[PDB]
Amino acid sequence: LEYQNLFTRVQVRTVPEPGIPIDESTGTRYGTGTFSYLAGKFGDAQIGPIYLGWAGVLSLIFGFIAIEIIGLNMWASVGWDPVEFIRQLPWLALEPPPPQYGLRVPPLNQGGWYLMAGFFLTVSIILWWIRIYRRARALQMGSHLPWAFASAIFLYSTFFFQPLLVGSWSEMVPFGIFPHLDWTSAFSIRYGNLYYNPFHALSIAFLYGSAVLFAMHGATILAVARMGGEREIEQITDRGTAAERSMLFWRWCMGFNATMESIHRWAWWFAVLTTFTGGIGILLTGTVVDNWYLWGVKHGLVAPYPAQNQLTPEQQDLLRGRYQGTAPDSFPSYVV
Amino acid sequence: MMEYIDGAQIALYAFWLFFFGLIIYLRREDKREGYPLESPQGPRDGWPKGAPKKTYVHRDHG
Amino acid sequence: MHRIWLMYDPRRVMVALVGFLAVLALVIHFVLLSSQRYSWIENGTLGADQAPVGASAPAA
Amino acid sequence: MHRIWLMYDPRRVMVALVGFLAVLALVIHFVLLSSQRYSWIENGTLGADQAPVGASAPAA
Amino acid sequence: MHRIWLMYDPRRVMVALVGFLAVLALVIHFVLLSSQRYSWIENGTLGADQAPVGASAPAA
Amino acid sequence: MHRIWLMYDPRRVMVALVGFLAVLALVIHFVLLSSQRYSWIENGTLGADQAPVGASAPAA
Amino acid sequence: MHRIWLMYDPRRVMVALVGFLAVLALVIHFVLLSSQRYSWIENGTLGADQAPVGAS
Amino acid sequence: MHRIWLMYDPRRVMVALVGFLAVLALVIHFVLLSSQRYSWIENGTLGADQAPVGASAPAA
Amino acid sequence: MHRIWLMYDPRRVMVALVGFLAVLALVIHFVLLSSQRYSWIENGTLGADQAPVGASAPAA
Amino acid sequence: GMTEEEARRFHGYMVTGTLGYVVVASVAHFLAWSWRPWF
Amino acid sequence: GMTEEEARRFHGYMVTGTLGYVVVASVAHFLAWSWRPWF
Amino acid sequence: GMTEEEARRFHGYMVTGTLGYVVVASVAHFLAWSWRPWF
Amino acid sequence: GMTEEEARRFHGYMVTGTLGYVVVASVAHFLAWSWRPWF
Amino acid sequence: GMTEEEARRFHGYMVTGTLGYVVVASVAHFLAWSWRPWF
Amino acid sequence: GMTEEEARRFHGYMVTGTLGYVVVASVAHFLAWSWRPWF
Amino acid sequence: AMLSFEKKYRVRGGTLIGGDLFDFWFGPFYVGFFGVTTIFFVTLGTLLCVWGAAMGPTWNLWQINIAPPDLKYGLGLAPLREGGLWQIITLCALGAFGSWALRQAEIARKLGMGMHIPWAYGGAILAYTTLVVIRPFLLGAWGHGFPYGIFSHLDWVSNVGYQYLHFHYNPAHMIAVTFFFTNCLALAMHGSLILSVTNPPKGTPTGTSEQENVFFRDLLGYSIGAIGIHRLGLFLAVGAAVWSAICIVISGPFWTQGWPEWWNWWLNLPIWK
Amino acid sequence: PVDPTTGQTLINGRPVVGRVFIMRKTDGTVKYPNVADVVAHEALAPLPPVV
Ligand SMILES: CCCCCCCCCCCCCC(=O)OC[C@H](COP(=O)(O)OCC(O)COP(=O)(O)OC[C@@H](COC(=O)CCCCCCCCCCCCC)OC(=O)CCCCCCCCCCCCC)OC(=O)CCCCCCCCCCCCC
Ligand code: BCL
Ligand SMILES: CC[C@H]1c2cc3[nH]c4c(c3C)C(=O)[C@H](C(=O)OC)c4c3nc(cc4[nH]c(cc(n2)[C@@H]1C)c(C(C)=O)c4C)[C@@H](C)[C@@H]3CCC(=O)OC/C=C(\C)CCC[C@H](C)CCC[C@H](C)CCCC(C)C
Ligand SMILES: CC[C@H]1c2cc3[nH]c4c(c3C)C(=O)[C@H](C(=O)OC)c4c3nc(cc4[nH]c(cc(n2)[C@@H]1C)c(C(C)=O)c4C)[C@@H](C)[C@@H]3CCC(=O)OC/C=C(\C)CCC[C@H](C)CCC[C@H](C)CCCC(C)C
Ligand SMILES: *[C@H]1O[C@H](CO)[C@@H](O[C@@H]2O[C@@H](C)[C@H](O)[C@@H](O)[C@H]2O)[C@H](O)[C@@H]1O[C@H]1O[C@H](C(=O)O)[C@@H](O[C@H]2O[C@H](CO)[C@@H](O)[C@H](O)[C@H]2NC(C)=O)[C@H](OC(C)=O)[C@H]1OC(C)=O
Ligand SMILES: COC(C)(C)C/C=C/C(C)=C/C=C/C(C=O)=C/C=C/C(C)=C/C=C/C=C(C)/C=C/C=C(\C)CC/C=C(C)/C=C/C=C(\C)C(=O)O
Ligand SMILES: COC(C)(C)C/C=C/C(C)=C/C=C/C(C=O)=C/C=C/C(C)=C/C=C/C=C(C)/C=C/C=C(\C)CC/C=C(C)/C=C/C=C(\C)C(=O)O
Ligand SMILES: COC(C)(C)C/C=C/C(C)=C/C=C/C(C=O)=C/C=C/C(C)=C/C=C/C=C(C)/C=C/C=C(\C)CC/C=C(C)/C=C/C=C(\C)C(=O)O
Ligand SMILES: COC(C)(C)C/C=C/C(C)=C/C=C/C(C=O)=C/C=C/C(C)=C/C=C/C=C(C)/C=C/C=C(\C)CC/C=C(C)/C=C/C=C(\C)C(=O)O
Ligand SMILES: COC(C)(C)C/C=C/C(C)=C/C=C/C(C=O)=C/C=C/C(C)=C/C=C/C=C(C)/C=C/C=C(\C)CC/C=C(C)/C=C/C=C(\C)C(=O)O
Ligand SMILES: COC(C)(C)C/C=C/C(C)=C/C=C/C(C)=C/C=C/C(C)=C/C=C\C=C(C)\C=C\C=C(C)\C=C\C=C(C)\C=C\CC(C)(C)OC
Ligand SMILES: CCCCCCCCCCCCO[C@@H]1O[C@H](CO)[C@@H](O[C@H]2O[C@H](CO)[C@@H](O)[C@H](O)[C@H]2O)[C@H](O)[C@H]1O
Ligand SMILES: [Fe+3]
Repeated sequence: LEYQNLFTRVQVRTVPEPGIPIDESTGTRYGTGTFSYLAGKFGDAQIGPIYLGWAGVLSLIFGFIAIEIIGLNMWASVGWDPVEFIRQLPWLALEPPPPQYGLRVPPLNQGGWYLMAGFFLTVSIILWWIRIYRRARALQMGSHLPWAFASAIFLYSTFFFQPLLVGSWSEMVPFGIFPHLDWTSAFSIRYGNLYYNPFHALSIAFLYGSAVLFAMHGATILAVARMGGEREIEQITDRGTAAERSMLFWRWCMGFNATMESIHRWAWWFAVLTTFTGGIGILLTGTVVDNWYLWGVKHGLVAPYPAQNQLTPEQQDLLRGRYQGTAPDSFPSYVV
Repeated sequence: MMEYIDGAQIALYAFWLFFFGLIIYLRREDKREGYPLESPQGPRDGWPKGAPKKTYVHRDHG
Repeated sequence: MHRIWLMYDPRRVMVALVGFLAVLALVIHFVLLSSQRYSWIENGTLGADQAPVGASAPAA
Repeated sequence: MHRIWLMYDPRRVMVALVGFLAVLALVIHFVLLSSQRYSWIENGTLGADQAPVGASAPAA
Repeated sequence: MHRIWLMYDPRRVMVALVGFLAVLALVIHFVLLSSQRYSWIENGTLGADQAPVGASAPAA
Repeated sequence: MHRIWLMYDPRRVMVALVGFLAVLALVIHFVLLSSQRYSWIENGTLGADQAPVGASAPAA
Repeated sequence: MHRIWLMYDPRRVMVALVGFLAVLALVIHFVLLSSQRYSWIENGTLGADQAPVGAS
Repeated sequence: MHRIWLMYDPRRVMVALVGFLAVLALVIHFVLLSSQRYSWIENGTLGADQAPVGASAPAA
Repeated sequence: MHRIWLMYDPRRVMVALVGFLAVLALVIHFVLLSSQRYSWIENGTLGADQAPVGASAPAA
Repeated sequence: GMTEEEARRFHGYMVTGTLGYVVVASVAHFLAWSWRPWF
Repeated sequence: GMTEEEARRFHGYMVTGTLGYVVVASVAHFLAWSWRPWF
Repeated sequence: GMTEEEARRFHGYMVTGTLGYVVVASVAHFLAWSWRPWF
Repeated sequence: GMTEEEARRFHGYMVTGTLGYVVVASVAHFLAWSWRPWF
Repeated sequence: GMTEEEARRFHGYMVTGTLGYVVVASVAHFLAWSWRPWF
Repeated sequence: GMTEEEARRFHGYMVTGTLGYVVVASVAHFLAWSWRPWF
Repeated sequence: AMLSFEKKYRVRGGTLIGGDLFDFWFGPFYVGFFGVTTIFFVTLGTLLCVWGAAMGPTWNLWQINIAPPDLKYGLGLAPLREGGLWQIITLCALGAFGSWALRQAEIARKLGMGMHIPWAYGGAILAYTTLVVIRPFLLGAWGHGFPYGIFSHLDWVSNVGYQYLHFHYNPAHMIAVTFFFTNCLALAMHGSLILSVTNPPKGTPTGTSEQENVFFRDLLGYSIGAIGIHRLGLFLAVGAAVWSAICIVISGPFWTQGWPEWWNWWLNLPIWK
Repeated sequence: PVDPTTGQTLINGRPVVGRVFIMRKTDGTVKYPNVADVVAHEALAPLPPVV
């Protein structure tokens, strides 16, 4: 019943909408500001003009062609049927090359479009990084954001380098909603349960810690927003009672605290380390360790359970299978 | 030819040394406000000792 | 040489040094203890010619 | 060497030293207690000739 | 020797000491209680000649 | 020895004491109830000649 | 002996005490209720010589 | 006796009481309904000698 | 050349240099320790004629 | 808060409330016992 | 803050209530012991 | 804050409460021993 | 903080109590050793 | 901070405590050695 | 911050302590080599 | 010890239970009645975890495994060495987490803060309570809870997922994952922005809310604003835990088949059946 | 061994008052020593692919 600061009953509007302050060359602001009533009820109201420059324009051209290649291959895979393109959409994929090609260029239908879409997507992501970096400099800001984004790009690039290091493009992630989840599950199966990869475990701890911190910090700032705690830059340069009370809450709760500035460093590192430890864990997989559960047995991670079955010595020879080979390329008659 | 030592383990201790270094750095940053602590036995710094309080240059006029 | 201690505070360097030597010593001891040849807590009483040795080059 | 106590507050150094020694002692005891040869809570009453020894290099 | 209590508030040392001794004692009891030889709740009535002993090194 | 009550607030030493004893009592009862020899709720009516005794394997 | 109520306001003790005893009584009943010998909801009619004994 | 209602707000104690009794009544009915002997919605029409009973101790 | 110390603070450079050298040395040592040829803790005593060598044959 | 006479009259209802509740429960237990006794 | 005669008055009730509870609990154990002894 | 007089008074109850508790505990242990010795 | 006279007085209790605790523990090890020696 | 005479005084205890500790550890190692040598 | 004469006094302790440490470590390698040479 | 500004805040009052009785600090920590109950349950639960390690096969931290009972025990307490200990530790956990949230409410009331932090933590408690209370209750046996062990509980997560053949296809799980990933992205942007205006390149003036607002608006096309980003971060982080609770409670109690075949309703919409 | 006189277990030749059971850790679980030991309880390694 006490006002919760979750919703704003009274917005105000300025007849002019703010523009961009400085450094308009090699690129210019597109559009002009407008106000959204819904966005203005969640948060701030101005849907703005936007900046691209050279890097942003090129990023969109490369990224459009990548997405266009993905979609057209998906749509071709249901025979151009537009009803099936929508009905089956999350099952559709643009799929990596066949394994026996290794790193060679594959046929166009058999993964040649995949590598082309993957190349343009990668260039598009790098140009978008350059855009963000240039824009941070032009606004006279620190480069904290482009290095945060570089950590995500690092994990993304391991989905290129680990297939390269194991020596086959067939090991790459298919472009598709459910297909890339099929790949994600099968990758953990092939490499013997990724739960025992310790860099995967670290990445999870930082993924969970990022949710812990944004829950704690989000709730903390809303609990003092009645005192201007959300004006964080002002609280950092001119500590008010809102900053003092949020420091004391955590000190009295758990025995130590951050500051209004340094809480944002904790946030930054927990997010960044999620994808950085993740990338390392991928790059070790199939290159250094091929069965993570057995690595866990070696290093003492695996809890012992009582045996569910016991094999006789002849069953140990009978129940070994074969490694999976090639599919049969003929349709046998059994007539004789 | 080391049987027990392997690259995944080597990487993991490399990370632990960085991470414990990082926690120290963050706990130094966390003490730029409110420290040194008041105590009936005089000032206290905790550990690590905090980084000094920053002074912020305001935008000259606008 | 001594002017290094004007560029750096000896209070910081000495704690950095102690921390470095602590970590380095523990790394070398635990690497050795994990080896076969120098797992001295299990095999320290073996004489030098009885202690494990890694396998030679293959011979055929 | 007593002027090390003018570089560093002895009240802080002693807490750090007590902390260091406690952690180190517990580490070494737990290393030994994990071993075979020095699993003394189970095999402490064995004679020195009877205690486990880790395997030697095999003879040619 | 008593000037140690000018340096440290005895009111804080006694808290630290009681905390340390409490955890240490619980550690040692649970370690022993997890052992085979000193699992005294199940086996405490056995004579010392009857109590478990860990494996010897085999002679050859 | 009564100076303890000058160093520490008796209102909350006594809360700490009652808390500590309650935790300790519950731990010991749950430990004994986990055992075989002292699962009194199910085997409490057995005489000492019937009561379980733990031993190691006969090691023939 | 009465001076503990000058240290502890009795109205604030008695609410705490009731909670502790309510939980303790519930815990003890459930420990018994799912033991073999004292699962009285299902074997309460047996009589003392027929009731289970945890021998093994 | 009535000075209990001078110590505590009667309104609060009535809400506390009714909440406890409602939850307690629900728990006991669920425990009975979840049992074999008292699963009355399915077996309530059985006579007192045909309602389930939990097994006795063995004869030896 | 010394203008390098005017462009960059030597205090900042020295940390970067020592950091680079320490990492590079640790990388090279563990790469050699992971090899067969140079796994010196296990096989350092072998002597150069019987130290491992990587496979020759391009063919035949 | 409340006056000691107002406390006095409230207590009489709380007592007779508790008594009427116990009475119904006691009859309910005797009915349950007559249908399927538990000892 | 409570006066010493108020504390003394409460203490008499608090002792008597505790001991009455313990007496009732002892009778409950006597019935439980008679029905199914645990030693 | 309590005086050394009050501290001495309080300590007397604390000692006799401890002793009374230790006595009850020791009787409980001797009952437990005679029922089922642990050594 | 404390006077040096107060430091001397506390040190007397602290050393005495520490050694008393070590004496009780040394007897506990005498008994434990007699029952089941660990070397 | 300390005055240098206090630093001089404290060091003498610190050295003696370090010596006393190393001595006890030296006996502990020679007991351990004669029980079960590690070389 | 230090005067140059303080830096010079510190430097000689720091050098001596480093060389002292390296001397002790040299004996440790002499002992380790005598027990089990790594080449 | 106290922060240099702290002392004037250390007033009495704001408790929910106990009043002045426990209204004091111990070092940095506020105690209170729920502090006392916190320490009780934490201590009892932790020592019973150590007891679980002692009677199990190893002291190796990664391998300790205090497992729930067999399903045959249903909703009863099992024998303590057969999973009843896991049940007692679970009660301590519920008591400790509940005491922690109520102690947070007492601290917030003492500082004149809104109740946002206790309720945000309630999201995590809801997920834990779903895993060990609600879902096992709906399945009719406490043995459906996860074991207490650093890696053995990951074995439980693996096996529960494959009980539904392909757990990625669980629709609430897809939403929960999307919240977790979106939260981590949003946290990196919020951290970066505040740091980059407060720590600009050397010789640049300190930034402003306007610069932060302009840059953010080039990233997403719209201004979120200062309170908006903290609302978003709270919505994302707590929504992730709530959708996690949903995704696990529907798995078993409500859906029993493989998760891929749940999507059959989408394939059979009448416009394209 | 059991004493024929009294039906009573003898440990190291001397009697035990009680009902002797062999102590084991929870459910008889035993820590995995090695990868080799884990692999020794498994089937042999799979045969090579048919390509
Ligand atoms: C998994 C990936 C993600 C995992 C993510 C994990 C993130 C964890 C981040 C938080 C960890 C630090 C917590 C903290 O700072 O608490 C304050 C306390 C004291 O310093 P202060 O606050 O500045 O000053 C107050 C004090 O000086 C005087 O206060 P007062 O007189 O009122 O009270 C008495 C004293 C007594 O001191 C203590 O009791 C300290 C005991 C600390 C033990 C726990 C250390 C955990 C380290 C974890 C990092 C790592 C260790 C290896 O002060 C207090 O009572 C303070 C009570 C603080 C209670 C904090 C409890 C935190 C438990 C965290 C457990 C985390 C488990 C994961 O700090 C410390 O004692 C030292 C902590 C130093 C930072 C850790 C750096 C470790 C680097 C590696 C070892 C370095 C060796 C040289
Ligand atoms: C059966 C399934 C396996 C499994 C298999 C894997 C695999 C395989 C991987 C992970 C990875 C991760 N897993 Mg796992 N995982 C399992 C179980 C779990 C559980 C759980 C509760 O059980 C959790 C919480 C997690 C959690 C996590 C994360 C910590 C981690 C991903 C970090 C990240 O931010 O990625 C999300 C962030 C990114 C992908 C970065 C992307 C950034 C780029 C720049 C974005 C480009 C967008 C572009 C511009 C536009 C695209 C347009 C379209 C192409 C049309 N896993 C089990 C054991 N998991 C990853 C990892 O790091 O492993 C070590 C990984 O690769
Ligand atoms: C720290 C780790 C976390 C993280 C961080 C992170 N990601 C980031 C950032 C950061 C800090 C950015 O700054 C960056 C960003 O821009 O954020 C808004 C980004 C980003 N994170 C993204 C996604 C993303 N992040 C993810 C994850 C995470 N990101 C981690 C959890 C995931 C997951 C979980 O899978 C995804 C999918 C993007 C939204 C964004 C990078 C955008 C980008 O690179 O876009 C390149 C451009 C294209 C793909 C092309 C789009 C084309 C359109 C169809 C328009 C076509 C118009 C026209 C036809 C062509 C042009 C014509 C010309 C004539 C004009
Ligand atoms: C709801 C969104 C996310 C969230 C938010 C969140 N967590 C929070 C908060 C908030 C808002 C707090 O205010 C609170 C806090 O104070 O943080 C510092 C907290 C907190 N989140 C924590 C952890 C945590 N949060 C997690 C998750 C999440 N927290 C969600 C994703 C996880 C995960 C996913 O694994 C963990 C481990 C704590 C640091 C803290 C709550 C501290 C607390 O309750 O303290 C009292 C209890 C103890 C100190 C110990 C209790 C010990 C038990 C009695 C015995 C052990 C039993 C246990 C079940 C064993 C488990 C073994 C495992 C190996 C399985
Ligand atoms: C058609 O041919 C393909 C390709 O050989 C067969 O698939 C093989 O077997 C599968 C196990 C595997 O998945 C696949 O990679 C591939 O190895 C497929 O089963 C059909 O087989 C029949 O025809 C085979 C063929 O290739 O002609 C024939 O194989 C035999 O004959 C050829 C030619 O004379 C000879 O080169 C092969 O070595 C020989 N193989 C064997 C194993 O004897 C199959 O005959 C037999 C006995 O296998 C055909 O199979 C049947 C049942 O008719
Ligand atoms: C599975 O088996 C397990 C479960 C495990 C086994 C364990 C079981 C356990 C441990 C059980 C515990 C039971 C228990 C305690 O411990 C039980 C305690 C029960 C009690 C105390 C019940 C009290 C009931 C009282 C009632 C209904 C009152 C009714 C009427 C009222 C109030 C008056 C209405 C009129 C008003 C208000 C107006 C007055 C005038 C006014 C205001 C005016 O005039 O001003
Ligand atoms: C599975 O097996 C495991 C569980 C593991 C085995 C182990 C179990 C363990 C360890 C158990 C420990 C138990 C324990 C330990 O101490 C239990 C302790 C129990 C205790 C202390 C109970 C005390 C009860 C006290 C009562 C009921 C008092 C009532 C008072 C009343 C009614 C009057 C109040 C005053 C009034 C109304 C004033 C009116 C006048 C006024 C105001 C005026 O006149 O002004
Ligand atoms: C099985 O495995 C594991 C568990 C691992 C094995 C190991 C276990 C271990 C290590 C156990 C350690 C146990 C231990 C160690 O020390 C145990 C030590 C216990 C102790 C010290 C108990 C002391 C109890 C004292 C009591 C009850 C006193 C009560 C006082 C009362 C009632 C009086 C109240 C009235 C007053 C004051 C008067 C007010 C007047 C006023 C105000 C006035 O006049 O003003
Ligand atoms: C995998 O490897 C594995 C297996 C782990 C193996 C490898 C292990 C390794 C690498 C070990 C390294 C060990 C090491 C390295 O340096 C260890 C170094 C240890 C050291 C330095 C110990 C020093 C101890 C000193 C003590 C105890 C001093 C006590 C002093 C006292 C009591 C007096 C205090 C003062 C008083 C009372 C006076 C007050 C007066 C005042 C105030 C006044 O007058 O004002
Ligand atoms: C597994 O195998 C892998 C790991 C793979 C193999 C590879 C390993 C590698 C790469 C190793 C690299 C090692 C290395 C590289 O640099 C190692 C370098 C080590 C170094 C530099 C050691 C230096 C030690 C210096 C010491 C101890 C100094 C002590 C000084 C003292 C005591 C005096 C203090 C001052 C005082 C007392 C003055 C007070 C008075 C004052 C102030 C007054 O009076 O004012
Ligand atoms: C008409 O227009 C239409 C209607 C078709 C437009 C609509 C399009 C639609 C509907 C598109 C739908 C797209 C969807 C649903 C896409 C889903 C994508 C997902 C979920 C992808 C998930 C993961 C993908 C990953 C991780 C891919 C990673 C690939 C990498 C890193 C590839 C790198 C490749 C390189 C660098 C290639 C280099 C080229 C070589 C090797 C040859 O030379 C250097
Ligand atoms: C096995 C151990 C081998 C030796 C270990 C190393 C420590 C040796 C200490 C005893 C030998 C003398 O060591 C010597 O001490 C003197 C003071 O006493 C130090 O001298 C230091 O303080 C004096 C003033 O007091 C300054 O003038 C001098 O410039 C400064 O270095 C020397 O730097 C150190 O070299
Ligand atoms: Fe913020």
